[PDB]
Order: sequence, then structure tokens, then C-alpha cells
Amino acid sequence: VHHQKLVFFAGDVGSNKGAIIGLMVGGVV
Amino acid sequence: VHHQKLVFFAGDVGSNKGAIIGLMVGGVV
Amino acid sequence: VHHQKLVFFAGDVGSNKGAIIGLMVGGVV
Amino acid sequence: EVHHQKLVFFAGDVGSNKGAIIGLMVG
Amino acid sequence: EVHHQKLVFFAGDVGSNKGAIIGLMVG
Amino acid sequence: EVHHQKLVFFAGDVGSNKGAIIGLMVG
Amino acid sequence: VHHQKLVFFAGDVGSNKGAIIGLMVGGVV
Amino acid sequence: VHHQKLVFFAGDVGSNKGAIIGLMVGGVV
Amino acid sequence: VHHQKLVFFAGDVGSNKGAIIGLMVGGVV
Amino acid sequence: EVHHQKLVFFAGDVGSNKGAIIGLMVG
Amino acid sequence: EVHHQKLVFFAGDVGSNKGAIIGLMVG
Amino acid sequence: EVHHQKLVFFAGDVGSNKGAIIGLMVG
Repeated sequence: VHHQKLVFFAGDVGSNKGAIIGLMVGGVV
Repeated sequence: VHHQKLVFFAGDVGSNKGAIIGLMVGGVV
Repeated sequence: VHHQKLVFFAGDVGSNKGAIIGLMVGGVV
Repeated sequence: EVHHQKLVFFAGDVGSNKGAIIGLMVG
Repeated sequence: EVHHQKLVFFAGDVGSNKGAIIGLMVG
Repeated sequence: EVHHQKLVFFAGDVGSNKGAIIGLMVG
Repeated sequence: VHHQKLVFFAGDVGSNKGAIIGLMVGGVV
Repeated sequence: VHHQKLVFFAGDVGSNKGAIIGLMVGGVV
Repeated sequence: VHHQKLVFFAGDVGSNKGAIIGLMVGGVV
Repeated sequence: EVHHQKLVFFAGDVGSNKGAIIGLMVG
Repeated sequence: EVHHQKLVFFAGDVGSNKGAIIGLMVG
Repeated sequence: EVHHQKLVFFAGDVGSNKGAIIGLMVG
């Protein structure tokens, strides 16, 4: 089982007001 | 089982107010 | 089993207020 | 048993409240 | 048993409250 | 038993409160 | 010759995002 | 010749984001 | 010839983010 | 002669500008 | 002659500017 | 002749500027 670079941003990210999650298994975001 | 670069952004991302998730298995976003 | 670059953005992304998910198996978004 | 909820209420303006507004009421 | 909740209430303006606004009420 | 909550209330302005605003009320 | 209480609010006004004008003779609102 | 109480609020006003004008003769609001 | 109490607030005013003008003859608001 | 204007542009979000956005251009 | 203007631009968010944004440009 | 202006630009957030943003440009 190999998980790598599941979300990849090659450029810039200006503003995050939401959620950025690699792997989401449980909980509330 | 090989998961790589499931969401890939080659350019810029201005603003995120929502969700960006690689792999979504459970929970509430 | 090989999952790669399931959602690919070659240009820019201005604003996300919704969901961008690579692979969606369970949960509520 | 009540668990794992997200609630997003009132994205715009609310003029007047003369009653009750309650997020979570238990019992 | 009540657990794991997120509540986001009133993203804009509220003019007037003359009643009750309660986040979490237990018992 | 009530546990693990996040509450975000009133992101904008509130003009006037003449009633009650309570975060968490126990008993 | 006598203008009085042309707009009368006996109760409460929650929010105004528009125009409330007594007497409108010229201009742009 | 007599202008009085052209806009009358007997109760409370919660929030104003617009215009409240007694008498509007010229200009831009 | 007599202008009096053109806008009258008998109760409270919570917040103003707009304009409250008695008499508007020229200009930009 | 150009006078007495009010301009309210872009009440929501703008994702991306790659061109020109100009309030007032004279000459 | 250009006079008496009010300009209210961009009430929400702007993600990315890669071009030009100019309030007032004279000549 | 350019006179008597009010400019209110960018009430929310700006993520990224890679270009130009100029209030007033004369000549």
C-alpha cells in the first residue's frame, strides 16, 4: 500500500479559507 | 495498490473556500 | 491497480467554493 | 447516539430575531 | 451521547436580537 | 455526555442585542 | 403645503439594503 | 412650505446598508 | 421654508453601513 | 464634461484576472 | 473635465491577478 | 483636469498579485 503526493500544487496558492486534505478517513472538517 | 498525484494542479490556485481532497473514504467535509 | 492524475488541471484555477476530489469512496462532502 | 454532523446556517443577513435560534439542543 | 459536531451560524450581519440565540443547550 | 464540538457564531456585525446570547448553557 | 409622516414604521425594521425615501423629486438613487 | 417627520421610525432599526433619505431633490446616492 | 425632523428615529439604531441623509440636494454619496 | 457618477463593480468574488480592469480611464 | 465620482470595486475576494488593475488612469 | 474622486478597492482578500495594481497613475 503506497500513498504519495495525493494532492500536488506545482504553482502558487494564493489564499485558503476552506479545507485541503490529503487523505480523509474520519472526523468532521 | 498505488495511489499517486490523484489531484494535480500544474498552474496557480487563486482562492479555495471549498474542499480539495485527494482520497475521500469517510467522515463529513 | 494503478490510480494516477485522476483530476488534472494544466492551467490556473481561479476560485473553488465547491468540491474537488480525486477518488470518492465514502462519506459526505 | 447522534454523531458526525456539520451544520452551516445563515450565510446572508438576518434582520430581526424576536424568537429562538438554537444550534444544538440536547434533552 | 452527542459528539463530533461542527456548527457555523451567521456568516453575514444580524440587525437586532430581542429573543434568544444559544450555541449549545444541554438539559 | 456531550463532547467534541466546534461552534463559530457571528462572522459579520451584530447591530443590537436586547435579549440573550449564550455560547454554552449546562443545566 | 403640509407634508407629514409620509413613510411611517410603527414596528421594527430588521435590515435595509435598498432605499427608503420620504419625498423623491429628483436625482438618482 | 412645511415638511416634518417625512420618514418616521417608531421602533428599532437593526442595520442599514442602503439609503434612508428624508427629502431627495438632486445628486446620486 | 420650514424643514424639521425629516428623518426621525424614536428607537435605537444598531449599525449603519449605508447613508442616512436629512435633505439631499447635490453631490455623490 | 463628465461628472456625478457612482460605480459599484464586483460584489462577489473574481477568480482570475489575466487582462485589464480599470475604474476610470481619461484620455 | 472629469469630476465628482465614487468607485467601489471588489467587495469579495480576488484569487489571482496576473494582469493590470488600475483605479484611476489619466493620460 | 481630474478632481474630487473617492475610490474603495478590494474589501475582501487578494490571494496572489503577479501583475500590477496601481491606485492613481498620472501621465
